Amino acid sequence: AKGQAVGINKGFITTQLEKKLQKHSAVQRKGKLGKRVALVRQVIREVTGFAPYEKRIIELIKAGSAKDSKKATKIARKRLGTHRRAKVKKALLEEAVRAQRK
Amino acid sequence: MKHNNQLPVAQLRKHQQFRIKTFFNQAAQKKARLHARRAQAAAVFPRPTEKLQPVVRKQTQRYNKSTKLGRGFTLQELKAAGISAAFAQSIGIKVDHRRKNRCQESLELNKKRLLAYVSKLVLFPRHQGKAKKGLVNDTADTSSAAQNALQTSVPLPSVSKREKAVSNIAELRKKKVYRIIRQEKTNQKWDGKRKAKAQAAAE
Amino acid sequence: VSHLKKTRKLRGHVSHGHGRVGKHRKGGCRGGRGKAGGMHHHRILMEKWHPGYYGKLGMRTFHLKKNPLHCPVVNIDKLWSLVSDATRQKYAEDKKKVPVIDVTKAGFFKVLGKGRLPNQPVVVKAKYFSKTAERRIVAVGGACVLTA
RNA sequence: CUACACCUGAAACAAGCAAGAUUACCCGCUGAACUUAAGCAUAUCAGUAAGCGGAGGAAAAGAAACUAACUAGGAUAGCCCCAGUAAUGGCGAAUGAACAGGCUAAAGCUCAAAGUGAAAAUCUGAAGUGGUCAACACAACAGAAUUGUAAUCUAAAGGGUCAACCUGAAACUAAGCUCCUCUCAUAAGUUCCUUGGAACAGGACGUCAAAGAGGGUGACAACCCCGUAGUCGGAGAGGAAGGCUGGUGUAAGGGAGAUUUCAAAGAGUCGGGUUGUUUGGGAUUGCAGCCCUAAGUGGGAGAUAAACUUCUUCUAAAGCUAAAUAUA
RNA sequence: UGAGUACAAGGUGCCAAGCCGCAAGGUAGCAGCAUCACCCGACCUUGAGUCUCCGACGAAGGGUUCGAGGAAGAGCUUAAUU
RNA sequence: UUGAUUUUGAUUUUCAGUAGGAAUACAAACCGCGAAAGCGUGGCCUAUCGAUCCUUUAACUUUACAAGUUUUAAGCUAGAGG
Ligand SMILES: [Mg+2]
Ligand SMILES: [Mg+2]
Ligand SMILES: [Mg+2]
Ligand SMILES: [Mg+2]
Ligand SMILES: [Mg+2]
Ligand SMILES: [Mg+2]
Ligand SMILES: [Mg+2]
Ligand SMILES: [Mg+2]
Ligand SMILES: [Mg+2]
Ligand SMILES: [Mg+2]
Ligand SMILES: [Mg+2]
Ligand SMILES: [Mg+2]
Ligand SMILES: [Mg+2]
Ligand SMILES: [Mg+2]
Ligand SMILES: [Mg+2]
Ligand SMILES: [Mg+2]
Ligand SMILES: [Mg+2]
Ligand SMILES: [Mg+2]
Ligand SMILES: [Mg+2]
Ligand SMILES: [Mg+2]
Ligand SMILES: [Mg+2]
Ligand SMILES: [Mg+2]
Ligand SMILES: [Mg+2]
Ligand SMILES: [Mg+2]
Repeated sequence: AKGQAVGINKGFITTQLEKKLQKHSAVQRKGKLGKRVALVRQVIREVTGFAPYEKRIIELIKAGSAKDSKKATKIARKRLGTHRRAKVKKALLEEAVRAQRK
Repeated sequence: MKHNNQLPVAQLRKHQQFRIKTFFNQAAQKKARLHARRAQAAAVFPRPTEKLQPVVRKQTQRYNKSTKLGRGFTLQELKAAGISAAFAQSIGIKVDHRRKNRCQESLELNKKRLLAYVSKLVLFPRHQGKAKKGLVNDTADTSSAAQNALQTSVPLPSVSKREKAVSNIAELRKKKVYRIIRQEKTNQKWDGKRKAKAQAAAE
Repeated sequence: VSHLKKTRKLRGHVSHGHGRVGKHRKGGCRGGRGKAGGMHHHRILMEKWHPGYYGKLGMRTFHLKKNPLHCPVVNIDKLWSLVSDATRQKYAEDKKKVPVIDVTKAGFFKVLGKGRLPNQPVVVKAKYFSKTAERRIVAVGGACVLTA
């Protein structure tokens, strides 16, 4: 109940604001990939090679079974901490594998 | 440890001898502050003492009902005023870049404030030349020589008198307030389990 | 101060009213310093004048924020005392429209009925109401309005 | 192989910098016991004494990887509150902050990172020339520097395209004020009696007072002398690690708003594990070793551990910064 | 959750003033004490009907119990003593 | 045949008229034995026993404090581990 305290809808009634009027931000643009970025990173990737743990995860991904996927995750989780960062690294590695097929 | 009196709460347990604070400076200090303020006026003479402050609601549920002086104006507000942060600053206006407007009314108050400010303003350019933005006011204003306080010139009134209507009583009487607040609190309470039920009966 | 204090009248009595046998001594006599031995030789004290001192109660709040818990209460009896006399009388005689009392502006949030109300009609704007608050308000010829 | 160039190291020489002192207040470390728990190990005393290393007139801190979830607030610091509260503790003794709100004080800025590439546009020294000659302005010649100086930029943006509207180093030229230091000057009884070694005492007659604060004069003196008051007054001398404000005004320099296939931001760091230590911070208070060791709408945070869905808030891993504050 | 029939703020035993009465006593009943009743909340128990019906609301009806509570507010600041 | 049971509270002994140990009298239950009245809240009566913190258990629309779902973690009442 919007006009009331305690409803599933926050109590108070406010005149909403326009899309034009809203706060201008920059800092909210954080995770952007500028093509410059992307390219540079790919360059150095080729210049670099994969890291041993990255390789392990890679083999596991190439196979593709449930066990293999699990191990990929486990390793990412274990070397990096943060089940999340694991998920992210899985993404990156897959991208390179997939793009390597072509 | 003898009688019925309330369990003591130790104070001087550590070595406080090193840690005592004395208030005699206070006397002179007040005075110093005075002269400082005064010497500010004299050195600032044509201009006002306190720079322009927008206003907002306070940060707590209990404080919402009240009004408080903000540190700065929202860029959104300077926009609707038509001032650049830089300019507003050359004017004596106080700007705050991390504050954001989530309400029309909060824009309104500060617009009203800004405009009020500008209207009452006098601007001294390099002698006898005139200018455009926020503009610049006539040489004769140099003679006008205003020493003014911001609360006098750019204030904010509210009176509590709540208007009465009967037709509405006839209306309002047909609902039940308690029942309302209850079913609402309830809804917030069980929302999660309920949505989960929707999701589960859907799959 | 000083000339009122016992010392002055004790000068020359040798024990300073601390006793010849038990004289005024250090912590040993206090029974140990502070809350010392509350649980032991001081059991009787603690138990008797501060019962329930030692132990634990129900639920830890790691960071307790009071501001959002803030809810001043008003009772029915003081309602008309909030707004001026002008008002309640002028609408005792005038039945055309009825009085609106905002508990909010007075710094209160929930309305509890405590006493009883004049038969003259009111509208009360408050954050919360008690079953009985609403009862008596409505029965008076009055109405409850929910604020935020 | 030589000459030569560049990288690396070395000697002597020129010009500059550090080395000790200071203690009250400040910074970074290191770090106990007496004591209290009526015993005593945890604890307390306490991040306290002693010890060490660094400063300054203050230091530190500071422009959010903050709060809060509200119709939100918004750098740092001090006061008041919150509070003796949440929390910590042989949950014993006893420890114990902060948000919101009232004030004082107010201030915001510089880098790294696509962009000179129509051209290193940059920095340092400099025989010298002008000068207020130690402090300023130019300067032949020399070094530094593309394993990169200066202009744009720092997310509150910004680049690109418009653009109302603005600005002013150079040179020339008038009048002024601020602050500091050392000096020089200013009312009115020494009338009369009595007691006194001494009158500054007790009497009689007088005066000045925006001066009757206080001193010294042989004694409890406004009026004898220094002073006090008019005096943020007047007069003279010298000052600024070389104080502050004008008028023309050059090459040149800005930009509200508007639009746009544009829009790029810190790594053995953040994060995790473990071990210590620390905090009220309690299965993620701060920090340090060791072991892991990232990401890129990523990354922090949202006072209970781990997933999963949604929302909120800020941009860390580079820097500067007056004031209110502390001074045995 | 909140001092539950809007027109309430009680009863009883002790008992003070005022008013009667020469006196005996009569009338009245402030504060306090004791007791019984009501009330809010904890813990139990019960429920027609109502709706934003899966969780809330509430006519009627209760407790062998619990509370640093209601029931015509008694506080707050200052000084002193123990 | 399991009344060596379910709720509470009170009372007596020691007594700071605190706790604890025992036992008693009630009011609510759910039962057993008896034709029934009745008797059973352990042993004919007077002894046979144990706090705070912690753990464990039983029972409960208690909480994790932007919002949720889990898993986990905290609670309230009461036993056992002393
Ligand atoms: Mg000072
Ligand atoms: Mg006395
Ligand atoms: Mg005596
Ligand atoms: Mg060399
Ligand atoms: Mg030194
Ligand atoms: Mg000591
Ligand atoms: Mg001792
Ligand atoms: Mg400590
Ligand atoms: Mg010095
Ligand atoms: Mg205090
Ligand atoms: Mg504040
Ligand atoms: Mg030279
Ligand atoms: Mg060169
Ligand atoms: Mg003589
Ligand atoms: Mg004389
Ligand atoms: Mg004198
Ligand atoms: Mg003078
Ligand atoms: Mg240490
Ligand atoms: Mg963690
Ligand atoms: Mg920083
Ligand atoms: Mg009564
Ligand atoms: Mg005994
Ligand atoms: Mg029976
Ligand atoms: Mg036990």
